[PDB]
Amino acid sequence: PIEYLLFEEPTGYAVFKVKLQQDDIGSRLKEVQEQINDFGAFTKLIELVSFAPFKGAAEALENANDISEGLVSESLKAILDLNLPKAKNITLAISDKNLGPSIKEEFPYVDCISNELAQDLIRGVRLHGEKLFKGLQSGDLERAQLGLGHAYSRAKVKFSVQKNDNHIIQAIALLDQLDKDINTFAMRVKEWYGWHFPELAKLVPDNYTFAKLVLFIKDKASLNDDSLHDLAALLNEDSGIAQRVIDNARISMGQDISETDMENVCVFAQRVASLADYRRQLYDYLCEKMHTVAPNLSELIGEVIGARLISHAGSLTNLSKQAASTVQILGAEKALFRKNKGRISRYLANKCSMASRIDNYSEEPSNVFGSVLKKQVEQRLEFY
Amino acid sequence: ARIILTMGIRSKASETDLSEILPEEIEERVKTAAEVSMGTEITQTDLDNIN
Amino acid sequence: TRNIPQVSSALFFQYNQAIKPPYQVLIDTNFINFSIQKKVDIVRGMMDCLLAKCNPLITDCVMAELEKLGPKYRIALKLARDPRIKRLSCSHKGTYADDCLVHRVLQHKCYIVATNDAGLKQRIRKIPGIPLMSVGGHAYVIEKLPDV
Amino acid sequence: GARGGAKVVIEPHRHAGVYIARGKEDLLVTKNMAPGESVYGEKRISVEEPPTKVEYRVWNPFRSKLAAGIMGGLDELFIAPGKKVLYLGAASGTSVSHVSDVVGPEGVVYAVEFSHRPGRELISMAKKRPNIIPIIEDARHPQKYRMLIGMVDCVFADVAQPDQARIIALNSHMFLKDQGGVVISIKANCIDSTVDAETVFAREVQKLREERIKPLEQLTLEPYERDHCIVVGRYMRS
Amino acid sequence: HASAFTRTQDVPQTELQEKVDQVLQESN
Amino acid sequence: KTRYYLEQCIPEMDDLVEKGLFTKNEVSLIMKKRTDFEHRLNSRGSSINDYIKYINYESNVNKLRAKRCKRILQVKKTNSLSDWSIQQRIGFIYQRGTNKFPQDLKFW
Amino acid sequence: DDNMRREVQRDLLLIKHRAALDPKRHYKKQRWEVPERFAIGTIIEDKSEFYSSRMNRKERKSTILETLMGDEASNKYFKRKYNEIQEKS
Amino acid sequence: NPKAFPLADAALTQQILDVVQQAANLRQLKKGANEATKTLNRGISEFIIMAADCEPIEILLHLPLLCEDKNVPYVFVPSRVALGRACGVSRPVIAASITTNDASAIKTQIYAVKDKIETLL
RNA sequence: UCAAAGAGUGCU
RNA sequence: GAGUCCCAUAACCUUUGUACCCCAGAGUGAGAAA
Repeated sequence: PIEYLLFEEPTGYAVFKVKLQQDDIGSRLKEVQEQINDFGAFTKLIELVSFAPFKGAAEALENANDISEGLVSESLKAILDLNLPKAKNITLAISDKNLGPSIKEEFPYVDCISNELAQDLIRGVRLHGEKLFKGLQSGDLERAQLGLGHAYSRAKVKFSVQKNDNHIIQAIALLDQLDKDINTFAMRVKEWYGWHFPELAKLVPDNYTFAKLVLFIKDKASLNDDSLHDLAALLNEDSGIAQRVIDNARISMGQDISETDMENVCVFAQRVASLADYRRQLYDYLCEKMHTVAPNLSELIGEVIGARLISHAGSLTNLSKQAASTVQILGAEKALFRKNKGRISRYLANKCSMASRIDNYSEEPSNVFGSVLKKQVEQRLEFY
Repeated sequence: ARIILTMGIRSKASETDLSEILPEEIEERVKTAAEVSMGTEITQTDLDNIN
Repeated sequence: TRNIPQVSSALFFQYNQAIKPPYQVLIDTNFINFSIQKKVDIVRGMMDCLLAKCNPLITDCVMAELEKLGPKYRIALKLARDPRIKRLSCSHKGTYADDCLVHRVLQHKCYIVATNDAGLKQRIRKIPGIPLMSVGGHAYVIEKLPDV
Repeated sequence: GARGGAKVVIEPHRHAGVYIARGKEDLLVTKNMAPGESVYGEKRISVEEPPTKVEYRVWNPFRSKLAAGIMGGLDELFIAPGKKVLYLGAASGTSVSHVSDVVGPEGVVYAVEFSHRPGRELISMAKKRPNIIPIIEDARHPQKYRMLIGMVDCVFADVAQPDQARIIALNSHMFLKDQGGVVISIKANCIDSTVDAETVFAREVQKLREERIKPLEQLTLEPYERDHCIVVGRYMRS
Repeated sequence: HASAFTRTQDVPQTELQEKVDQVLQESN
Repeated sequence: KTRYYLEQCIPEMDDLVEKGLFTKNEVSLIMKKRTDFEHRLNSRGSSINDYIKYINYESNVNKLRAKRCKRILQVKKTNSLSDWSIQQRIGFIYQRGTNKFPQDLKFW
Repeated sequence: DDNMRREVQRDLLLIKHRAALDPKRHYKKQRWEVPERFAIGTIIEDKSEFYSSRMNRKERKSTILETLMGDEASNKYFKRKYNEIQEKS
Repeated sequence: NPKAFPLADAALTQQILDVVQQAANLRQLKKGANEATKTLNRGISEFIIMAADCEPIEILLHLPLLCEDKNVPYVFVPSRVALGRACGVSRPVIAASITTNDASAIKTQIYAVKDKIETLL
């Protein structure tokens, strides 16, 4: 007695019409069962009549929640009414018995079916998938399922990008990488410009300062009193380098390099300057993000130290689950927490293993417990 | 990187034009991928430093 | 790929430490017949013989075989259908109940066998850790059951 | 034993997608979809192949009952490269990542879980594996997440409940293929502690017969686990 | 058979239908 | 079921010959093109263009029958199956192509 | 690769003869043949296992074989038996 | 809904506290969140008992992760001070673990409480 | 290549 | 005549300099103070 079938896809809602009713007497015999697997036989049973794709991602999750609770969405109410005749009562097949009462309330003229005969058809509609759509644009179901899976799954947990903690791990890995490259490129700037004016490389040991001073002092021949004041403004004249660089620049052994050679050092030094500036920026981002994610750990020990501890465990969840002893050795290779000295380290390690928990398993962690946790570490400090 | 500069968030992918970066057949793939993508939304603080 | 079936973890050398009260017994067709000959009703015969609650179990082959016996053995068929007798489903082509039973006791070491057929008692005896039930004299007899 | 500096000798297993690492010790080993990291702190091999650096992950039979089944010598496994797999009871990626390693990028693993608290780690692990999809939902009600699952060659059940046979049944009818695979892990203590270990396993083999699974083999997981076995079956709807 | 040309609901299912219906009732 | 479609074309073919609009050889040529199309339509790899190539064909045949009706019979409409046979077929071509290919909004 | 290195060949021999490597360790009887497709690998420990399952960099070598030499206990075990085997021979 | 879930009622709390004292006398009790954590790591525990009134409760939700990942049943009791009195120890106790020993004299009554815990979950 | 014979896949 | 296709654009060892570590490590698990 089945005429219409409601199927529901990640790309949309699909309604089917049942041309022929399979032998309900012989449902369990093999030959009718093989027809379900066979596409040629199944196409003779039903044929697609409606497909209404969801408008986009947001609407799909809203329906995915409604269908999970056996509710009729506005989109669902749209496709049925356009299709089911008003009519004694039109018979509809639905996979869910719980959805049945909801459909009946909206449409008094439809009687729902969820018996094994309906389940047999629903299985075969699903078995062929996009083949039954006769080429109607259904996207790709396997991909669409996977997207709604993260979307439908994550919704019930109330996970947040606030809970997300790997940004610290990327920031630390990027930060140390920046430092090595800032240093590595910077030694070159001393070599490239060292040929032209080697004495200056000794005068300004600070590599970041040296790159800036090379940028203005490109040619050591160019030396003016106003230029001396300009380079004097850089850093301070307390070290006296401003007078030394002039005096050294008047009289030096450095062999002049070409204009193209001088074009590279300032540009390549400019590259070093940008990375140092970005490393400063990324460092501040790392500082701010921990206070949001791990206020207790960041307050207890510090931002940079706390992040390095999290990266060692592989995640904030990993850090929390470890026992107190393991956390102590998790930072015992770079001395993060560092006979009486060891007692403070283990004591602080136990507290660090603690504040890691309050950050990880709280939806909006606060710093109230981190502060009272740190003073307890502080008090212990003066006793020993 | 140029894609990340032209578009910051996948919502921008639907309307943002990637012609100068990508050919015609490639640029439509990222647009279709964007709406069907699997990833989560990111904050502007996250967007700023990635840019 | 070569297959060497494991020896059951319920077997200590040749002593089966898993079969404990209440027991489960598989009934062979002859056992119902010989039970009727001795006027020994089915469930108490294990109760008094084994001093434990017993859960009789019959296979589709045994149910099939009792049916093909004919009108001469109606009461044997009925008695297999007493409610306290549960039924064991089978997923193999043959209706030969002897081969069905040996597989199950080979397969699984939680059953007692109830039979008096000669070909069967020798085969099951070779299987370790399998108690054997038979009807002889005036009541049933249990051979390979340490708890008795 | 397997100490950091030593070298090992990695070869395929009888089953596709599974490898053995020889040496002074033999390790059940499989490759990494996300090289350079471990999901549950498991140990990993590195192989230099033309040169690209391919990585492998060790299977611990004690932690993963499926790995214990391999050590026990399961005859046939439906989990294989290029097969859809629907794994129930997804506490975390301790075994799902391993089941993933078998199927490959072409296949997917449909991981099902009930409780939220493990799901967060399962979702996080799923990000590193683009083929793993977490369906954190009650497996007792497959209809809630019928929205999420395309069809599956084999269903694996890690669910430890007394009514697991019903959970496996309802999922199998909806999603499993005719002649499809079913693998179930049984803990007799969870189902019925009153009766011996063995008899529970006899009863469990029964249900699979009424809801139309023809079961194929069982394997007790000694010495890796007590009171356990892995029953494998084929779903004969006919 | 259900047809888009003729309404089969017999009541305003959307919020637009009631709004237009009120004007139709109010008009004449 | 290729022959089934061809057989429904026989009565109008007979009507065309009976009225004198088309000679037997001319009628034979028309059937040959109809037969070739019908095999194309019922086969694998059939595309919506095959419906469009067929649908245009009897449309031309419709025009020629109308012209030959005035040129030979000198009648606007001869009361026989030939008048509405082609038009009924044209709708009968369309519905299969639409059912076979509901995607093509152009063919709708 | 064809014309494989002597080092890889020797490592394969060690596993085929791994039964005799240690006195207190025994194996299941197995006829081991060289696999048709194969790679050599190194076994990376975790950070938390620094003390438990990690030897020093100096003990980490290129081959399975030459580490077996660095184990003094293995060498003395090999030395004593060869003498017994030659004496009976 | 609460992070403190499931919470044993008045009765079930009593039999659980009966376990902890009797286990304590038999040296089968590891008490505290930290030594509860390792017992899960070694897989040597029947079940882990925790206090729902801990200040904050947060400091013990690392344990259920390990338990449910390891398929170890667990329960919360309303009072930590009552739990500590059961541990045989002069201070409040927030978590406790009963260790796996089939050679224990109190096997049956532990497995008795085991079954009720599994039903509660 | 043809030439004769098998065994799977797609699809009406 | 004769291997790019096992990074000589490299691996490993030695020496030197810089910064940390010598508490146990799946660390232990009820005393400490008087």
